[PDB]
Amino acid sequence: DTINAKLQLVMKSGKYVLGTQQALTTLRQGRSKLVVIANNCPPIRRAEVEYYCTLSKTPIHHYSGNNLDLGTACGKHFRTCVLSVTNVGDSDI
Amino acid sequence: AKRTVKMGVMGRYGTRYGANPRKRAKKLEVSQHAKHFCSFCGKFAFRRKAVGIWRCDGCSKTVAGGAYTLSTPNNSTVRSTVRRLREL
Amino acid sequence: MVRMHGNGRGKASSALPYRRTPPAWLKIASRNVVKMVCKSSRKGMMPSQIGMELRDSMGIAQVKNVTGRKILRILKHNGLAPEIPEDLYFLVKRATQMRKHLERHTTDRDTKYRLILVESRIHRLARYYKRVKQLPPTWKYES
RNA sequence: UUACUCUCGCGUUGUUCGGAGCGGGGGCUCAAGAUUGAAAAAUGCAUUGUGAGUUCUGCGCUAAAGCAAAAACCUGGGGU
RNA sequence: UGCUGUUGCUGUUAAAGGGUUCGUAGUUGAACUGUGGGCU
RNA sequence: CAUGGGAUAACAAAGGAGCUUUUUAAAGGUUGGAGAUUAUGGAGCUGUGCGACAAAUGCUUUCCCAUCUCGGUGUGGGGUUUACGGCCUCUAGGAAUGAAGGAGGGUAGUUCGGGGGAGAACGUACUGGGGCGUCAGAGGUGAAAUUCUUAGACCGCACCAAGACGAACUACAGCGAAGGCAUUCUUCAAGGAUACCUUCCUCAAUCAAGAACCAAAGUGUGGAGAUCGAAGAUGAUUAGAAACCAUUGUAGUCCACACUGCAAACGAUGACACCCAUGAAUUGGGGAUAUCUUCACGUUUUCUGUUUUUUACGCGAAAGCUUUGAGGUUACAGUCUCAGGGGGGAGUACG
RNA sequence: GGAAGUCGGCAAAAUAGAUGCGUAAGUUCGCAAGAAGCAUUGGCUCUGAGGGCAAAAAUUGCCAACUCAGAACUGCUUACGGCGGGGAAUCCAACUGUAUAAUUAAAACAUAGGUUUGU
RNA sequence: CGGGUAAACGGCGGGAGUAACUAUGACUCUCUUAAGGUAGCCAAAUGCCUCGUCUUCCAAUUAGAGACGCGCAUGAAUGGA
Ligand SMILES: [K+]
Ligand SMILES: [K+]
Ligand SMILES: [K+]
Ligand SMILES: [K+]
Ligand SMILES: [K+]
Ligand SMILES: [Mg+2]
Ligand SMILES: [Mg+2]
Ligand SMILES: [Mg+2]
Ligand SMILES: [Mg+2]
Ligand SMILES: [Mg+2]
Ligand SMILES: [Mg+2]
Ligand SMILES: [Mg+2]
Ligand SMILES: [Mg+2]
Ligand SMILES: [Mg+2]
Ligand SMILES: [Mg+2]
Ligand SMILES: [Mg+2]
Ligand SMILES: [Mg+2]
Ligand SMILES: [Mg+2]
Ligand SMILES: [Mg+2]
Ligand SMILES: [Mg+2]
Ligand SMILES: [Mg+2]
Ligand SMILES: [Mg+2]
Ligand SMILES: [Mg+2]
Ligand SMILES: [Mg+2]
Ligand SMILES: [Mg+2]
Ligand SMILES: [Mg+2]
Ligand SMILES: [Mg+2]
Ligand SMILES: [Mg+2]
Ligand SMILES: [Mg+2]
Ligand SMILES: [Mg+2]
Ligand SMILES: [Mg+2]
Ligand SMILES: [Mg+2]
Ligand SMILES: [Mg+2]
Ligand SMILES: [Mg+2]
Ligand SMILES: [Mg+2]
Ligand SMILES: [Mg+2]
Ligand SMILES: [Mg+2]
Ligand SMILES: [Mg+2]
Ligand SMILES: [Mg+2]
Ligand SMILES: [Mg+2]
Ligand SMILES: [Mg+2]
Ligand SMILES: [Mg+2]
Ligand code: NA
Ligand code: NA
Ligand code: NA
Ligand SMILES: [Zn+2]
Repeated sequence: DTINAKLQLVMKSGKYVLGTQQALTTLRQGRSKLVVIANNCPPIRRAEVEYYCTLSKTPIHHYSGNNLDLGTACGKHFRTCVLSVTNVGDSDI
Repeated sequence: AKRTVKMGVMGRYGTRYGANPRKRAKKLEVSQHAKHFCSFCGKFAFRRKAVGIWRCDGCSKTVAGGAYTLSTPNNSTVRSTVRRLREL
Repeated sequence: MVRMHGNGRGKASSALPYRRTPPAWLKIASRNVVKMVCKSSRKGMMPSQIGMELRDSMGIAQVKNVTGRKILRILKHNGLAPEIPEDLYFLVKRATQMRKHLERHTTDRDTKYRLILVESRIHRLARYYKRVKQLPPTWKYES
């Protein structure tokens, strides 16, 4: 998929952070460029993350797989519910 | 090394109850003690407590379904039918 | 695709010319050609795709005839080669999509047969790349 | 917290745990003990160190079998 | 006695191609670095 | 065992960005012999300068930082050359057989097809059921009889239920490794051919051991049960008839999951590669240049890949085969693999 | 002497702990199995291995509780208690279980499995 | 009165002739039932005759085992092996 191709470019060239707590910290600062959320996310946690993105005007993407798929798509061997990319390098988005 | 050739968990029965009845019960015995995938969260952590009751070690969530497996094949068909009729 | 694993006998392919000299109307210096190759790689293109962009829209028929070196050689000198070879990458990607399809459609026996052929192709290819040291030893393919 | 990068790490005798937050530094709290004293020498009779046993306690909590209830008491949400 | 076949057998119908594929030992495996020259 | 020769080959290594030379000058860090002590120097060690010459890849480089008509030549004509500035950085970085009418991968027509999986619907027919009508037979055969029927059979019209199956179009046509695969729409992952001045660079062919798939019948557990129907029942026929024919009917026939591994599983013809005469066709893709409809179709000529047909050399015991070989073989050698050795006993006995 | 006794090996005799080696037919692959069978064992004097705590620390000191293995010498009158005899076959019931208190414990009953009926 | 039903209760045959030595009948007639006992098993805890007949076990076996079967009166969820 097109989103997976860009994640690989970011994973090798840019800068990112994994996990809900670290992603929220980047949103409190101004470094976040894009936030990706898996479809397997607790409803109350998703609503809180989306509220932060609206306040800071950060684009947000709803991933089509669960936290297992999102972790695999990043080359990791663990599950990730939320991803935040602080630096995008050589990528459109 | 491997401790039995044919009967893994039924070896606790010795030579008693007959080969075919032991064989049929083994398939359901293995299923009811395995760990099933949890759609909530992402872990293989669903364990049966009592007949028809499953609890997730990670989610700490309780689901009702299946005497010896988490989801029966008849349940999968029913979910698709209901979703299709709702979309009409 | 044609002979190994199947009965196909197709012959479709390209035929390189006898005259290996770039035309007069091509006025691009070799240094600039190398720059464009490295730029497209950072954008995320594979060597096969890079050569088609230059062919289609830049008038460069063969990079070797202009710069003296092949595209993958240029990327290796600039530290831009892919982690695993390109053809092995695409075969692994195909097998992953087949397996994901098969975990729902468990009775698609034609697809199961095709999965056996693709994985045999992967193991043959990995063996060659380990012998010429383009892959680490103990590299393994996981289903 | 680039912790799991390409044999990831911590831990039990033992069947396992981590981006839904491991390990390290610094802390808050609970349970069971230890120590200092008052009691207490005014009493009793005429000493402080190790091994073995011992269900209080802790290790949080077979099954088509999944392990009583209520009084009494405690805390909170509102209101005064 | 070329009816044991390396030299040198047979396998459509006389005896005899495995139901079809994958595959490890094994056997087999494309081209290329090379026209010496001058004198009667 | 020694030694001469290097054409054909084998072993090992590598996988191609782990990839200057010379000349001068300066600075430091054998004493008579034997036994001790020390110092001066060679030679090499670094770091300074100096002279001379190379370099298979241009440092009068690159990079961004900025700031502003004549002459020679061939036959009076032809062809050949010729007729914004300045600046500061940075600087192993271009020297590597070629891309097999061998293999792998890419992109495209959002290509081609009864290829595979999933979900919704559609179509008549067989059987059964009631609703509307009618009245004496209907069925079946060579001829009959078992069988149904005034308690209304058969026949007629419109419907309802359930389970199978997709007629005509359907062809020496298509897809699939083989077994196999035909209604429509939505959906998932594949496969082959063609086109290419894309990429890569020997990664290949064929096989004991080992693995996967495999019509029908058969087995196990759940469903389903319209049609047909092994076993069985009842009529006939017959010298007899356990059979062929008629009326029925259990297991089955259909679906899911798990076994079994057999077929005239046949082209009775193992796989890969080369050469090879002629004439009409056919399926899919592409290239070049008069017909119909409003982009598709179709004309003519080439081309790659597929299933075939007719009338050459050659081969064969013959029947026959022939670019799709059973040809190119006593003028006997491209590579690998499976099987046979008079007929029975017998694919039997034992393990 | 060794079942010749007796309806009948009734009763008695016999085996015996622990450790090493070894173990058939059959089989629902779990067993059969302690199958069968062979060997050792005392006392005394020694040697080796198995740890905790402090300061190439791959080093130095201090200390506790037991077990196993090996060797020399020296004995038996085989010597508390406690502790399976084994093998080859036929009939019945699958197995654990229940059951006639006071003459019957079994092949009887129950059982999991299979089938049928009513709703 | 007319249909269905046996994992309902239950049931499941007799006579003679016949093959190149004899013996035995694959074969052929005949009376008969709702159907005439199929696969298996046996002198079995089921066989009167009976201590049946052959083999094995012993010096000697009305006992045991393996075979044979016209089975007084074996036999399929009254479940057979
Ligand atoms: K090539
Ligand atoms: K009718
Ligand atoms: K009527
Ligand atoms: K065409
Ligand atoms: K064509
Ligand atoms: Mg980690
Ligand atoms: Mg000869
Ligand atoms: Mg011969
Ligand atoms: Mg033959
Ligand atoms: Mg064949
Ligand atoms: Mg060669
Ligand atoms: Mg009639
Ligand atoms: Mg049709
Ligand atoms: Mg079938
Ligand atoms: Mg069946
Ligand atoms: Mg069934
Ligand atoms: Mg019928
Ligand atoms: Mg019939
Ligand atoms: Mg008759
Ligand atoms: Mg045929
Ligand atoms: Mg054959
Ligand atoms: Mg086609
Ligand atoms: Mg022809
Ligand atoms: Mg020959
Ligand atoms: Mg004796
Ligand atoms: Mg006597
Ligand atoms: Mg006794
Ligand atoms: Mg044995
Ligand atoms: Mg013993
Ligand atoms: Mg025994
Ligand atoms: Mg009993
Ligand atoms: Mg007991
Ligand atoms: Mg008992
Ligand atoms: Mg009693
Ligand atoms: Mg009983
Ligand atoms: Mg039974
Ligand atoms: Mg009989
Ligand atoms: Mg008898
Ligand atoms: Mg006796
Ligand atoms: Mg007997
Ligand atoms: Mg019966
Ligand atoms: Mg009886
Ligand atoms: Na009808
Ligand atoms: Na039926
Ligand atoms: Na019962
Ligand atoms: Zn969960």
